[PDB]
Amino acid sequence: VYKRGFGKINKQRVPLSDNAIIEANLGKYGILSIDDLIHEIITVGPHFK
Amino acid sequence: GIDHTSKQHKRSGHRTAPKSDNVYLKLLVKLYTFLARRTDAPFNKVVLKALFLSKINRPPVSVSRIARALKQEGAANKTVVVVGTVTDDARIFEFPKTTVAALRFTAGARAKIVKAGGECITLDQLAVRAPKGQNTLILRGPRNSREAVRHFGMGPHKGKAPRILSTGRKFERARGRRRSKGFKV
Amino acid sequence: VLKKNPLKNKQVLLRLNPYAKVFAAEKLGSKKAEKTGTKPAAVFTETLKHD
RNA sequence: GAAAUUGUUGAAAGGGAAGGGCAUUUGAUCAGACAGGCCAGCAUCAGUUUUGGUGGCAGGAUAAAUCCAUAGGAAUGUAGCUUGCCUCGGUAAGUAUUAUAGCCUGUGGGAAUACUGCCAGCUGGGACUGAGGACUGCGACGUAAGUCAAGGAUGCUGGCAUAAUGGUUAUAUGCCGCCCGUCUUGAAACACGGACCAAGGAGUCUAACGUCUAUGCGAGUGUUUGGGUGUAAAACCCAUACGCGUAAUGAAAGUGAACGUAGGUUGGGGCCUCGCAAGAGGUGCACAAUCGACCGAUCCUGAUGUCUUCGGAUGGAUUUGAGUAAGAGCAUAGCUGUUGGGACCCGAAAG
RNA sequence: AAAUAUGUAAGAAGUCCUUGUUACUUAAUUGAACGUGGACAUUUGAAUGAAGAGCUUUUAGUGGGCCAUUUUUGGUAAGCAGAACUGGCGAUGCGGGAUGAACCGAACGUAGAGUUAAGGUGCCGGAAUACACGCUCAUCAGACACCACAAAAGGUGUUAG
RNA sequence: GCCCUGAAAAUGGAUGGCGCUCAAGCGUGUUACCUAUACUCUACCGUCAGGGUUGAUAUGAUGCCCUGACGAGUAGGCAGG
RNA sequence: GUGGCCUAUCGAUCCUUUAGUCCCUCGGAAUUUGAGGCUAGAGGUGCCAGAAAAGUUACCACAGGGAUAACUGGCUUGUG
Ligand SMILES: [Cl-]
Ligand SMILES: [Cl-]
Ligand SMILES: [Mg+2]
Ligand SMILES: [Mg+2]
Ligand SMILES: [Mg+2]
Ligand SMILES: [Mg+2]
Ligand SMILES: [Mg+2]
Ligand SMILES: [Mg+2]
Ligand SMILES: [Mg+2]
Ligand SMILES: [Mg+2]
Ligand SMILES: [Mg+2]
Ligand SMILES: [Mg+2]
Ligand SMILES: [Mg+2]
Ligand SMILES: [Mg+2]
Ligand SMILES: [Mg+2]
Ligand SMILES: [Mg+2]
Ligand SMILES: [Mg+2]
Ligand SMILES: [Mg+2]
Ligand SMILES: [Mg+2]
Ligand SMILES: [Mg+2]
Ligand SMILES: [Mg+2]
Ligand SMILES: [Mg+2]
Ligand SMILES: [Mg+2]
Ligand SMILES: [Mg+2]
Repeated sequence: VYKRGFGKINKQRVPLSDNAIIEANLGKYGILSIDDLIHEIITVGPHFK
Repeated sequence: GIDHTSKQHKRSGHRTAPKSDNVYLKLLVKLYTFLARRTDAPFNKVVLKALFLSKINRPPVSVSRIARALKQEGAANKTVVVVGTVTDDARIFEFPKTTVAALRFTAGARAKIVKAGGECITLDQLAVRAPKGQNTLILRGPRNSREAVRHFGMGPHKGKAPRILSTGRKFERARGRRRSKGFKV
Repeated sequence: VLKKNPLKNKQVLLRLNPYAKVFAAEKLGSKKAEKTGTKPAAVFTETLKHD
């Protein structure tokens, strides 16, 4: 995630270079940082999909 | 290599500009391009796209159609918006006192609206009065009443009009159209 | 305009993950384990060495 | 006064073709800036990557072993002992389980190391890249001022300023490269056309049409048969007709499109009301599906009245139409497609 | 009586309650069909994905095919003839199989750096005349899929059982 | 198992060639290394898609600018020159 | 119960002819014959989505075809 992590925003591939973009797209699920995204993956949480 | 699930370099398939070279029409497109970008009003986006339509996609709207729409509940004082031509209809004998904005008015249509106490305005005048389409009513004419449509989808048991030049007794009413001559469709 | 990889650019590693400063300060990557002296039962050892 | 083709002169290459592609050497030739142009060296950074040294942790039989303590056992039997030949000590086979060597198995004790994994541990060498061009963002280090490796390279220095770099061209060297066009499942083919060069050489125009698009006017539309007029095949102006459209349906005689806000239901953009928003409600054009109503045809029902055979009111029917249900068309132009014409160009044996 | 293929379903056009219409149906407001009114929101009814979904008009070329793995018919067989599913060639270069339309790898804008695929690393030829345990001596050894062949039957040659 | 007998065709001849015998052969195991128009990162060209920007006083709103993805092709279609 | 227990047992346009409706037309106006229409069948195309059709060329012609036979060559080897 740190090296090759890109997000899908408006059908576009955007690098995850700051926590602001993650919050703006996954904040409604409680994910607001790159570590929150990692936590949701390693522990398969309610919002894994 | 990439396994493509869809066609690459595919155009959207919608017109982004009018095909005509009318200089005055381009000015209206420039006005509503600015409004659609900086108003987030759904009305402005609809009007801008309607300015790109071809002639068959903008059927005429008669004054009788305008009068019928004004008879709707609560629509008596709304401004009728037609992106196209408004024609006259002599089959109706009473007309309201509404305000109509359209690209073009025929001589009969303009006279009938003014005689009833209304006014005919252009689309740029409408933008000044209602920049966000306040209290407007958009009317579109009928597309499937065109003569070309009745020939589309021709085939057995389809009930469509054949493409024929001369119509009469001896023109495509024999075998294939009646049971006494072979079969019926 | 240029993707800078964290874990090789320390400044970018600090912009994300404000806990990296605490992780390095207390040496969480070399944390020792508490010593325990529990031993396996005889049945486990005999089964392991059984033919 | 072009090309095919040829003479002379000059330059270059040539061991069973020649010609070509990528790269550079050599020869020849040539443009650009000298107002910072050409080529380089080092340092500090950013991006990508390659190859070493080194540190701290975790796991397993909490590695297994080694090592240490202890019990038992055996031989490919150590010391000792017996036995027979033996160039006065060397073998040979019996006994003998640690003694003057040792080994194996079980149990107990404490570590190390291997293997695998982790570190938001540290650090050396090499290569490629420098996109962007005022500021804006997110962070770091600091009491603060500020600084910084934080949304893309700067600093210092040297040589040369011209054929030195580079371009062009000929040649050489390394590797690669079969003759194009055509029909074909398949062509370098022992399949066909082509010795060479120049000029010429093949989807055109017309009548009538389909879809789409542009333009004018719009329930209408079309001035150009003709007339008027003229700066005279132009431009300008115009009456009456006619064409198409505005009604359909029957073989025909014929008849001929509102029970209703021009119907109901479902989905609908936009607009309206309220609401911070999300939403809810109202109205809903175009368009899609469906149930009805209306007009013509077909099959039935047959009222008041009568030239007693005419007339066809009213009500129906798993029937039928290229219909109605607040009109959309007419004219001109363009690409594409269709048919008749020599019909993309050249070609029969015949009549 | 399999395996592989194959139909349908997994909700708002849904479920529940009450009662309106009819010339159909029932001994009978009984039922059938379509409705009025009320309640139930998107962990609203499995998973994954979704370069957005739906729809219309018009026209080009084509209508000789062929090959490979698997299934399979005729035939002694065929680089023979004929079918089934899929992938290919035709229409396609590039790395590999010396060479080849179809095999293997991988599909292609112009460049730089790094890493690989299939295949290879004595010399031609870029890369270990590397490491490890065995086997084989041929007076016609052997050497890598498609693939460019070899059998029955034999040997106190040698090796293991 | 390997090797040998069985094993006869016409120009001269082909594990690709040279050559190779504890192999440079056969079976098997472990590492290092070589190189595609494939993969990763960067630049540039074009195409497509989603966006920003009309404010006068300086010229192209078919302008300028931001972001992401993509690029084989006969018969054939369309577009810009 | 809308032919044969089920799975086959069959036929357009033009023309002729029959049945039905006794209805429509013969266009200057009528009556009667005649003819022409409307709805449903029959007469048949078996090359069965349906031209009306005998040979010969060793006197021969043209457009083509290696989409296809009469030699080699290649694959195969039944047969020899
Ligand atoms: Cl060369
Ligand atoms: Cl009639
Ligand atoms: Mg002269
Ligand atoms: Mg000459
Ligand atoms: Mg040079
Ligand atoms: Mg070659
Ligand atoms: Mg052939
Ligand atoms: Mg060829
Ligand atoms: Mg020929
Ligand atoms: Mg010739
Ligand atoms: Mg010429
Ligand atoms: Mg001729
Ligand atoms: Mg004749
Ligand atoms: Mg072909
Ligand atoms: Mg080969
Ligand atoms: Mg080498
Ligand atoms: Mg080997
Ligand atoms: Mg292309
Ligand atoms: Mg019977
Ligand atoms: Mg029966
Ligand atoms: Mg007469
Ligand atoms: Mg037939
Ligand atoms: Mg042939
Ligand atoms: Mg035989």
